[PDB]
Amino acid sequence: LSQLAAHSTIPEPLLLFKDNRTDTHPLRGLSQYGPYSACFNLPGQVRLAYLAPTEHMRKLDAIVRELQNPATPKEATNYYVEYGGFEKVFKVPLVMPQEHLRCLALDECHGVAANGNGLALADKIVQSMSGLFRQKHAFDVLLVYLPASWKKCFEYDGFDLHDRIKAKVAPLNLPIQIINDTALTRQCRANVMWGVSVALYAKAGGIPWKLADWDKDEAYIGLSYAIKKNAEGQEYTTCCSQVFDPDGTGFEFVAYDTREFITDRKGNPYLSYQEMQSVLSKSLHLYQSSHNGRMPRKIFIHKTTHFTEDEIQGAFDSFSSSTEIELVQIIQSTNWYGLKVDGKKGDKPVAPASYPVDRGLYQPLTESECLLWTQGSVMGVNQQNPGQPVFKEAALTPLPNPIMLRRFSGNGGWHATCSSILALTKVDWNNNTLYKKLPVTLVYSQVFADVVKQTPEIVNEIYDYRFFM
Amino acid sequence: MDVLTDNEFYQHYLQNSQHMMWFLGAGTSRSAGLPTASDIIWDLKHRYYCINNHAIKSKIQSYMDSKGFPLQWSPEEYSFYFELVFRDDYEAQRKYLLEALASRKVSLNIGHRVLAALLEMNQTKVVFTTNFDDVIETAFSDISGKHLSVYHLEGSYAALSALNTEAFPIYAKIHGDFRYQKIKNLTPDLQTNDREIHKCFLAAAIRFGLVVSGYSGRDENVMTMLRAAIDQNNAFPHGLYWTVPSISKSEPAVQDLITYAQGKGVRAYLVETGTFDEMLSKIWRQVKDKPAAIDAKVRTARVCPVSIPLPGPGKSFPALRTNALPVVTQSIRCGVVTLASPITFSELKERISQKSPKALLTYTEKVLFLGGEPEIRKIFSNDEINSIGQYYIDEIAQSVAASTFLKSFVEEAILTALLREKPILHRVRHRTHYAVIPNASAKDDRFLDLRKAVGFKGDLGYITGNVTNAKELSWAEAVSIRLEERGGKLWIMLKPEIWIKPLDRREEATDFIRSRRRYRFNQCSYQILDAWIKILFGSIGGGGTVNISCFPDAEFKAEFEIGTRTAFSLGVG
RNA sequence: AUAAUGGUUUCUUAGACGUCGU
DNA sequence: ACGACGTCTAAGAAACCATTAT
Ligand SMILES: NC(=O)c1ccc[n+]([C@@H]2O[C@H](COP(=O)([O-])OP(=O)(O)OC[C@H]3O[C@@H](n4cnc5c(N)ncnc54)[C@H](O)[C@@H]3O)[C@@H](O)[C@H]2O)c1
Repeated sequence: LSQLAAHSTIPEPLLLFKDNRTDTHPLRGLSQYGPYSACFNLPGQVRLAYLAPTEHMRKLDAIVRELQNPATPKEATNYYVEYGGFEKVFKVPLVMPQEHLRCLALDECHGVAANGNGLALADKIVQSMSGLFRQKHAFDVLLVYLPASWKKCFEYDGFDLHDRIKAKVAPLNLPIQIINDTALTRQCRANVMWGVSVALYAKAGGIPWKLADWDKDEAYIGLSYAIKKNAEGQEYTTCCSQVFDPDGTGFEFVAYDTREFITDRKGNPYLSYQEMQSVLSKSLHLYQSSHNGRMPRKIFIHKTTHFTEDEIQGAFDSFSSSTEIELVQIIQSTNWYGLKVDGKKGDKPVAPASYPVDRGLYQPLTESECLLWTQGSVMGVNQQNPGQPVFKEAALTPLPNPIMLRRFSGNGGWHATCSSILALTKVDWNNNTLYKKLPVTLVYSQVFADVVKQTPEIVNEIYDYRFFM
Repeated sequence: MDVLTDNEFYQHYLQNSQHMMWFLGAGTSRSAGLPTASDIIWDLKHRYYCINNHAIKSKIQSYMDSKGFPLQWSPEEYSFYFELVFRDDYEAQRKYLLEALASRKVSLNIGHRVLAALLEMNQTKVVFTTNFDDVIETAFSDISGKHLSVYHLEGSYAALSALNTEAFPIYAKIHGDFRYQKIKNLTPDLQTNDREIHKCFLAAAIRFGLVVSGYSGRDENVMTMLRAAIDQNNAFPHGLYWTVPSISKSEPAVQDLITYAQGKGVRAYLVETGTFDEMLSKIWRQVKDKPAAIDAKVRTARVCPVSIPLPGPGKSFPALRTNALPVVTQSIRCGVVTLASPITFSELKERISQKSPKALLTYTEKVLFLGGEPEIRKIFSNDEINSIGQYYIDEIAQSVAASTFLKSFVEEAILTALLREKPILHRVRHRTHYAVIPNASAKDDRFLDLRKAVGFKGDLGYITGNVTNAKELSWAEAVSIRLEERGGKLWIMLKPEIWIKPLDRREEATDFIRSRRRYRFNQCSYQILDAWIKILFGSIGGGGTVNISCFPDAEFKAEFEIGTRTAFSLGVG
């Protein structure tokens, strides 16, 4: 026949805010209740400093003046709520820079604008930013403006200016927010305000929200790769890993380099038994060191490629003999898309539904394969209409697309896997929309790999969350 | 400055491993589930502060710093915080320390099993430690089936004699500086037993070489014993190796001990091998004469293949309609042309492109074809061919899943059968197949429903035309057809699309395509898919199946029984 | 790079078969 | 056994355009 067993829907995850109030809408929850960190006052204040040319300094200042005043959404008004100002949503004042926190690079900016400089631009920028190396207790986050002329240096077949600046700034322990010409445009101010205020609060040291279903004994790890493309006849590959909690914080990650990087120059994104074992052992060590030596009872590992013979055994030989391990591969491209059909209502026969399939639907296909949506109709978050769904990608695709899960290990059911992935989708503080296509584990592994790729040396160290977000 | 490398402390242990002693610590047990000293320190400090979040570590640490507590990571916090939290309550202290270091998780890891295995065979003789748990004993008992000889402060009086009678393996649990109370307040001559056990360590270290893993230097009696052992002549003839997870947090006390050992003259290095499990696994990799039984217990065996049973049909009605059509056919007959000399796929493709045959061909261990004998006799001269037979393909699902060439061959046989005897076009782009609508014949009734699906507000639409800002381009409505094997079944995936006439000139009509498909929401897409399915398979939705034939008037044809109803599912309960 | 992710063009990787020579 | 290059399919990273939620 053509009956595809039976599908199930994962209910939309709830988020946790100040005083343990729950809401599925992040911006609405932040507006009504406030950030999660406000309960114990984790960030005392958010102090900013500027780093941009004077002829482009004023406009940067302008954006700060826009971050402490209300705004109204002109686009996507079905989801976005009214912005109330920084000391109305996050309960913490946004402190302007003083006279000594207005650094400049005047003679060094327009020259590289008129030139096509690469690495020297980045190291000169970092040197200019090094003048305040002592008085680092004067601000929390820096706002840096790369002009529309620096676009030529921005990147050319390889080297990336933003990635390399972030890489050189991470050891200096200071978060950075880069403002381009796009943030000062788009005719929808509320979008930019909601996207920058949350990022600044997170980079200051706060936790804007959290997952409500946090009372489980689980942990989550992600693995992703990136092509290095050195100017030669070869092609390097780099990988990274992270650890997350059921509440979804995961503030650290291990930046380990696969084996001896002297005469290896790996050509495919597949770790050997020893390399996978080393990475997972170091990840477990970091998780234990961050949680007072507590070992999770169950581990989820997500990867973009399949698990080879060596990788599964290396994963099983990194944890205890009584910890349940579930290895999942996530495939972004699929031949299925699926449509929603409403049932027979009052004097109304079955017919195709107006809005698309629900977000948390999952369909079993094979004894080891499943289709998860993570994209589609969402109920209860519409602002104007009270009972109309919201499809967030309506301006790009008429219909949502699912993902595939291959589940190389484990013995449990699909519900736990799909619930964990759907919950992990909703905790990206760099993203100002409702959710993402992929869980935060894969996203963060990809971004960490992209940053680590642009580095001449090994860098076997453990870095921080906010330094790359 | 004399610090060995990770790889340099792997050939030395490979060469001489019998003259090696170990001094374990709390960190080596951390991966077994038992928290180390620092984890208890943060617990007691948080308990003094009164499931609580670990995100307020910095504030409580600063409040500690304000009062004037000794220091962070200083070798004084253990006893101080234990006394502060538990006052003089000895029984409560024992109850606490017996609950967080109990056989709770006490689950073995790879390093503990490797160490137990190395204790089984005569590779490592004596192992010292400061722990008072049963991780090593449990691992040894599991791997061997026997019981280890453990000497501790419960009437051993045999360690030094054991070294002389060579009663290996010898596991000596030592009290240290803080096990349940301080070492000072043990009146009943228990300090003399500790002194005897320590005195055994001097003779133990005279002959062997030391490898210290998972130790931080917290204790004072342990450090005094190590210094006294160093003071002995030619102590540690094979050298001393202190392995740490990272040099950046390398315990200035440990650094001072290494400096002293170097100054007095000792092959002492501060080695960095990462974690305990990592180092033990890497050591286990280069081991000779491994018994078959031991290797099964040490490394985790093959894990069973994953199998999650599929649920049954559902009953809720917010239904889900997919785009995949089932294929019921599972047995077809093709042709085989035995050749005098073997050829390659590239040569076959070139010969196919030479003269256009009314047949399909592919190359495996034998060349397979579908069509007519005169066609292949045109593509292949009579001199080279010897005999022409048949090749059965049973259970096409498994053959397609296993072999890749058969996938493409059956896909092309199916699409040739589908598009045969119909006005629909046939186009290929990046190996994907399309069913574009002809511009000349895009007015008859067979496409009328499709027009109704692409209109607006009930008005009719256009299924062919020309791009707006282009006086040479043209566009039509198409659909991509793929064949996918999943779960042992064959599906045909259909996806509506828009085709641009000059294939190399498709980037000049991207905006037109995006504008054309912008409001093609759930209902419009449903109607478009229904119209396309009706166009391709003739019979409207609800029909059971239709048989399609490829090369019907040929010796080696292809009959298929594709199903018209698309796969769907209902909700549980 | 406030963001979301859809297209287009190239580039690889993995697996599976084949021929030759070694 | 095993080194070269062909063939096929499946899947993804890089880099550049585009528009903003019935
Ligand atoms: N399992 C036990 O018996 C236990 C438990 C807690 C405390 N203690 C007490 O602690 C006291 C001092 O012992 P200690 O110096 O070992 O305490 P410690 O906590 O200071 O030792 C930790 C050291 O091991 C390292 N380490 C941590 N995790 C590791 C890993 N996964 N692999 C390898 N190394 C790792 C750490 O960096 C550190 O140098 C003992 O007297 C002992 O009585 C014992």
